[PDB]
Amino acid sequence: TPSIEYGLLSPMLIVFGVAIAGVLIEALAPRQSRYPLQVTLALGGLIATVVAVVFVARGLSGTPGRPAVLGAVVLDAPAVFLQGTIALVGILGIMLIAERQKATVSAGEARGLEDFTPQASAVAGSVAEQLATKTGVMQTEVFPLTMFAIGGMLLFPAADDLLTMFVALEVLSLPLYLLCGLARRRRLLSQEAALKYFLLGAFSSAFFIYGAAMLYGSAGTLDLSGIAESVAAGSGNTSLALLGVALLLVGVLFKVGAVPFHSWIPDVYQGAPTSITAFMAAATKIAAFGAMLRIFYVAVPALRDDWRPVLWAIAILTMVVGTVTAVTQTDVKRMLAYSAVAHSGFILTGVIAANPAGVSSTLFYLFAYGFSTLGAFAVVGLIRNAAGDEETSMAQWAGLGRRYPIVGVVFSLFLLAFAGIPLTSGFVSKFAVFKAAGEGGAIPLVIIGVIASAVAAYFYVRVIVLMFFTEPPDDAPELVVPSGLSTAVVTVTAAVTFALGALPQPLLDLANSAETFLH
Amino acid sequence: TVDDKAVDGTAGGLAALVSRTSDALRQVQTGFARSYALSMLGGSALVVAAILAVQLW
Amino acid sequence: TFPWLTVLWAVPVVGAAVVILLPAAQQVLAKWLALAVSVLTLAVTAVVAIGFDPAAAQYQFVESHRWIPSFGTGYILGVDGIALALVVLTAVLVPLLIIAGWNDASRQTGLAGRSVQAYLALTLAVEGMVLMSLVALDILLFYVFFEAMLIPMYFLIGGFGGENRSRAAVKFLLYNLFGGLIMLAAVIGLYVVTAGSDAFAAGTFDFREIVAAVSSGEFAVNPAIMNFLFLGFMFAFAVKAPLWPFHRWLPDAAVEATPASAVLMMAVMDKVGTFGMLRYCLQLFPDASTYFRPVVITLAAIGIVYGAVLAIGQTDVMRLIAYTSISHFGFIILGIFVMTSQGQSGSTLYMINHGISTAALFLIAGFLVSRRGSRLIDSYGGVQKVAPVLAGTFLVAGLATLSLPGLAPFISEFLVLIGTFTRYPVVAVFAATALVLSAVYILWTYQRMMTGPVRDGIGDGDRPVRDLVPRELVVVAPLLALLLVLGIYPKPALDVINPAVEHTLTTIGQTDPEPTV
Amino acid sequence: MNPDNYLYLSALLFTIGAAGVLLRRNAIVMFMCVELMLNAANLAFVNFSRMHGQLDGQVVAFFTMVVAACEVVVGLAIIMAIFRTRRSASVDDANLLKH
Amino acid sequence: ARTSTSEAVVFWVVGTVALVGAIGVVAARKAVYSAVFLACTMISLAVLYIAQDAPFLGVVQIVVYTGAVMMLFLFVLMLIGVDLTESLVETIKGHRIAALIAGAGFGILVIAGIGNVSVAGFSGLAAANSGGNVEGLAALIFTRYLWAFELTSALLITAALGAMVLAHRERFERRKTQRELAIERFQTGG
Repeated sequence: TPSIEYGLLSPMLIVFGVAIAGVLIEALAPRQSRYPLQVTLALGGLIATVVAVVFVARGLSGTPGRPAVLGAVVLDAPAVFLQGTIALVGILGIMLIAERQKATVSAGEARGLEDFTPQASAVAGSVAEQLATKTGVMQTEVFPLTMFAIGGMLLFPAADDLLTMFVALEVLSLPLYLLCGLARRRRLLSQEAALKYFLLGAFSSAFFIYGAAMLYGSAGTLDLSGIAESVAAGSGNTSLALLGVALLLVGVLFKVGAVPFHSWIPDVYQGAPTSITAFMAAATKIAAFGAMLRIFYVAVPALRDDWRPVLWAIAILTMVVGTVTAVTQTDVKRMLAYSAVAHSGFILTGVIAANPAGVSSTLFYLFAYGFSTLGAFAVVGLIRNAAGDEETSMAQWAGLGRRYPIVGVVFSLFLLAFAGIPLTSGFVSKFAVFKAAGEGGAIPLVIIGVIASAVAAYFYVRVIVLMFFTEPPDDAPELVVPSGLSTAVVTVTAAVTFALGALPQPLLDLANSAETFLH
Repeated sequence: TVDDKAVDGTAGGLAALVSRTSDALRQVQTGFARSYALSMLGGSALVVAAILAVQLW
Repeated sequence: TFPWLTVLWAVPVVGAAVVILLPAAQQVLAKWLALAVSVLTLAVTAVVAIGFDPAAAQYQFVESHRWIPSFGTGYILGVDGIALALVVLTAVLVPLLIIAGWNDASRQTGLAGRSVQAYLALTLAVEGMVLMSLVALDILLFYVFFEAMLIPMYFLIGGFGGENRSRAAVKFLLYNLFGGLIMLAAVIGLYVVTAGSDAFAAGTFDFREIVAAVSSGEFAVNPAIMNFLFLGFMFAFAVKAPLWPFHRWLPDAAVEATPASAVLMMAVMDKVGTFGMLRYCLQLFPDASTYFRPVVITLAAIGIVYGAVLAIGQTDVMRLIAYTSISHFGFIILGIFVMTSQGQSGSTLYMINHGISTAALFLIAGFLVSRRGSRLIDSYGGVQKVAPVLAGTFLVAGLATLSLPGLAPFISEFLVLIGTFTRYPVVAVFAATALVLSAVYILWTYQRMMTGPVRDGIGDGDRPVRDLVPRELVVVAPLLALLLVLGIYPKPALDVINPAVEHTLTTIGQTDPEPTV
Repeated sequence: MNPDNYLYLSALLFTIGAAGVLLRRNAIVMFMCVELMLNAANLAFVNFSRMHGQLDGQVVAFFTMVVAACEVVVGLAIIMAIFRTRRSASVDDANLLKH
Repeated sequence: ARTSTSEAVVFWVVGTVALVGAIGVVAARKAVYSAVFLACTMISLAVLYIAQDAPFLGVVQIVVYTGAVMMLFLFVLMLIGVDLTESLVETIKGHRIAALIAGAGFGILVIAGIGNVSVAGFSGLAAANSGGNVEGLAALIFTRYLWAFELTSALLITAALGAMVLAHRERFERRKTQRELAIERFQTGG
C-alpha cells in the first residue's frame, strides 16, 4: 500500500477539512448560527494549521524535508516556511473578511464592513439587494471558499509534481475568481474585476498546463526532482524543456504580476473586495513565488544559463513599468496594486539570484511584504466616503492623517515599508533580495531596482504628503472601526512591519535555515 | 538663471520625463480584458527569449 | 563599561516616543520633557567627550554586538575625533533648536492636538538618528540610520513650515532618498566584493575590519569596482551634504521649513553627509578617492563660489542663508578631499563652526521673519533702531559666517584654504574669492534690512519688530559664546580633531606635502 | 506519419484557442476557446505519454479535463452575475476599471 | 519514428476536422455555430486520443465534453441569443491585427521550440496498456496522484459554491407561483 505521511500533510489536511466542514455548515446549519460557526470554524482551523506547521517544522529539524504522498508533495524547509507564512496571512485575511457592520439600530449587520454584498446573485441596486441588506442576510459561503483558496495556496509551494502544482493553481484560482465579484459596494466594478481575473487566469493556467506538458515531454516525468535529473543528465530534449519552462513561467508570472502579465492586478485589486484584495495581494503572491522558487531552484536549476536572461528582461520591466505607472496614479487602491507589481519585480530579482541566499532573501521578502500589503489594504478598507463607499480617491485623502493621526501613522509606516526605507521591514527585505542578486552576479538588477525604488518613493511619499501636509477637504472621508477584528489585524500587521525592520534577525535565521530545497 | 533653469532644470526634466512615461504606460491599461490577454500572449516574447538564449543571444 | 554610545543615541529616540505618547493636554509639559531629554543627551555627550582620550586608540567607547550576522552587519558603535566633534555639535544644538522652536508648532491644528508633541518627537528622533549615524562603525548600520533620518525630517518639513511645505518636503526627501538608494547600490556592491575576497570570512560591513584590510593591501579590489562604489557613496553624500550642483533641494526645504527644523537640517543633519565622505569615502576607497580628487575638488570650489554668488542674488533672507550654507559645505568638502592634515582638520572644525554659525544666523533671521510676515530682504529697513539686540546678534552671526578671525569659522576656513594651497593653489585662490563674496552677501543684506530709515510697519503698525525676547536670547547667547570661544581658543577642538585626522591620513597613505624651502 | 504531428496540431489548437480569447468578445466563446487551449494541452500530454511508454500523461490530461470543467463552471457563474446586472455577456462591456 | 499508415490517415482526417472546428469556434459569427464546432473539435480530439492508445481518455472526452458543450449551447441561448449573428468587427482599434500577429508568432515559436522530438525515440505504449489501460490509469491515479485526485473534489466544491453564490437567486427574487399569481387581489381576473 502507498505510505501516506499524514503528519507532514497536517496543515494542508487541516485546512481542507475545515473548508469541507464550513461547506457542511453552509449546508445543514441554521442561518442565524452560520456566521458564528464559520468564522469560529475558520479562524480556529487556521490556528490549528499554524500549530501543525510548527510541529512539522520541528519534525523537519532532522531530515532535510521528505516527500509525503509518493512524491507529488514535498515539505522541506522552504515549503514549511511558506506554508506558515500563508497560514498567518490567511488568519489575518479571514479576520478582515469576518468584519461586520460597525453598528446600527437594526440587528441586520451583514458582514458588510467586509465588502461583501448580502446576495451576490442579486442585481446591483435592485430591490432584492436592498431587501437582503435590510434583512441583514450574509453569504457565509465566503469562508469556505477562502479556506479552499488558502488550501490550494498552502499546496502551491509544496507541490513537488507538475500535475499537483497545476491542480493547486486551479484550486487557489477558482475561489479567488469567485471572491473578486462579491464586493458590497461598487458592485459593477467588482463584477468586472471578477470577470477580468477569471479570463486572464484561465488564459494563464492554459499556458501553465501547456508548459507542464512540454516539460513532461522533455523529461518524461512530472516530479520536479525527476525533471531536474533529466535535464541535468541531458537525457531530455532540451528544447521542449526550455519551451515548457517558458510557458510555465508565463503562468507563475501572471500569478505574481510581471509587467507582460501585470495588467490584471490593478483592475482586480481596485474592483475586488478590500478584504479579499488584501488577502489576495499578500498570500497569492507568497504562494506563486514559492512555486516559482521550487521550479527554478529544484526543477530546472541546470538551465540557469538559458532562463536567467529572460527573467532579467522581466524583472527589469517589472521594476520599471510597475513603478513608473504608479507615479501618475490617482487612486490609492490602484497605486497599491501597481506597487504590488513593482514588488513582484523586486522579488523576482532575488529569485534570479539562483543561490541559497536568493531563497532565503525571497522567503523573508515574501513574509514581510505580504504582511505590509495586508496591513495597507486593511487600512485602505477603513477610509469610507460619506456614502459609505471606500474613499479610494487619493485627492480625498488630503489631511486624512491630521484627522486620524494613529491610522495615518500606521499607513505611512506601511508606505515607507513599501518604499523600502530603513528601520522598516521593507528595507531589510529589499536589501536581502538585492544582496542575493548581487552575490549571484546580477548587480545590474541591483542598480536598476535601486533606480526603480527611487522612482517609486515618489508615489509612496505623495500619499503621506496628502495625508499629513495637506489641509482636509470639506467632504473628507471618515474612519469606520468597524470591529475589534479589523483593529487587531491592522495593529498586528503594523507591529510585524516595524519589528521586522528594527529587529529582523528573528525570522531571518528561519529564512536562512530554509535556504535549501529537497532537491 | 543657471540655478533656476539649468541645475533645477535637469531635475525638472527628469521628473517631466517620468510623468510623461507614466502617462504613456497608464494609457496601456486600456481596461479591456482582451487587450490584457494580448499583452499576456506577448509571452511569445518570453518563449523566443528562452529559445534564443540557446541560439547565441 | 556602561554602553555610553548606545545610551547616547537611544535617549533621544526613547524621549521622542514618550513625548509623542503624552496626552494632548500636556503641551507645555511635553515641551519641557523634550528639552529635558535633549539636555540629558547633551550630558551623555559631555561625559563621552570628557572620558575621550585623544591620545588613545582611534576609536573609543567601542560597543560591539551581533545585530544581523546574516547580512554581515553588526551593532558596532565607536567614536573618534571626527565623530566626537559632530556628536558634540548635534548634542549642543538640539536643545537650543528646541527652545528656539518652542512655539513653532503652536499654530498647527488637527492631528488630535499632538502638534507640539509631534514636532518635539520628530526633532528628538532626528537627533537620535543623527547621533547613531555619527557613532556607527558599521557601513550597513550607518547607511540604515543615514537613510532613516530622512523621514522624520521629511515629516518635520511637510508638517509645519510654510505654504509650499509639501513641495519642499517632497524635493528634500526625493533628492536625499535617490542619493541614499544610489548608496545602497554601492553598499551591496561592497558586500559582494568583500564576500568575493579571502580577506574576510564572508561578506562584511564592519568598518574597522574593512578599513584595515584595504590599508594593509590584503583586500585588493579591481580599481574600476572601487571607483564605482566610491562614486555611489559620493553621490549619496553629495546630495546629503549639498555639494554643487546637487544642492538645488536645500534652498526650498530651508525656506519652507520652520527655522529650527531648517537649522537641524543644515547645521546638524547635512553635516552627516560630509562626515560620511570624510570617513567612508576616504578610508574605504583611498585609491578611488585619490583618483577622483581633482573632480570633486573642482565641484566643491565651484559650489563655494556659486553658492556665494546666488546668496548675493537672492531676494529672500532665508534662501540667502541657505545658499550661504551651501557655499560653506563647499568649503567643508574642499577641505576634506584635499587630503591634508591642515585641510581635513580645518574641514572638521568648519563642520562645527558652520553648524553653530548657521544655527545662530538662521535662527536670528527666523526670529526677524516671525516678527514681520515676509521673508523679503527689501521688506525690512532700519531694524537696528527698533531692535538693537536683534540687529546686533544678526551682525555677529553674519560676521561669523563671514569668517572673521575673532569668530570660530575663520580659523576653520583659513585652515581649509591653507590645506588647499599645499596641493591645489589655483583652487585655493578660487575659494578664497569667497572671502570677498561672503562680505558682500552678508553686509549688503545687513545694510538692506538693519540700516536706513525705519520702514513702514517695522517700528509701528500691527506687527512691529519687537526686540528679541528672553527665550530668543537664551537661544542666541550660547551660540555666540561658542563662536567667540572657538575663534579665540580653537585648540580644545583641534586637540580632539588632529589625532583622528592624522589616523585618517595615516590610513589612506597621505601626508601633508613638505615645504619647498 | 511522424508522431510529432500530434504535438504540432496541439500547438495549432492552443494557438487558435489563444487567438480566440483575443478576438471574440462573447464570454461564452471565450470559455470555448479556453477549453480548446486546455484540450490542446491534453493532446500534448497524451502524445508525450505515448512517447515515453507510460500513462502519466493520460492521467494529467484527465485532471486537466476536470480543471477545465470547473473553470468553465466558475466562469459561467461569473457571467451569469454580470449578465443579470448588465444584460450583456460581452467582455468589452466590463471596461470600467482602466488606466 | 513512424506511425501506422492507417493511424496516419486517421490523424490527418480527424485533425483536419479538429483544426477546422477550432477555426470555426474562433470565427463562427453565430455562437451556436461556435458551440457546434467546439463539439466537433472535442470529438475529433477524443478520436485522436483513442488512436494514441488512450481509449478511456478518448471515451471520457466524448462523454464529458458532449455534456459540457451542450450546457454551453444552453448558456449561449440564455445569454447571447438563439440565432444572433455577432459582427466580429474589431471594437478595439488595431487590436485584431495585433492579436493575429501575436497568435501567429506564438504558434510559430512554439512549433520551432518543439522541433523534432520523436526522432529521439518513441516507446510503444503497449507495455503500459498491457494489463488494461483503465487499470493502469487507476493504479497511477490512486497511488501516484491520489493527492490531485482528492483535490479535484475541492475544485468541484468551489465550482458548486461559486455557482450557488453568484447565480442562485434567493427568496427575495423567487418568481411568484401560479398559485401566488392566481390570488393577487383577484390575480388576472378582475
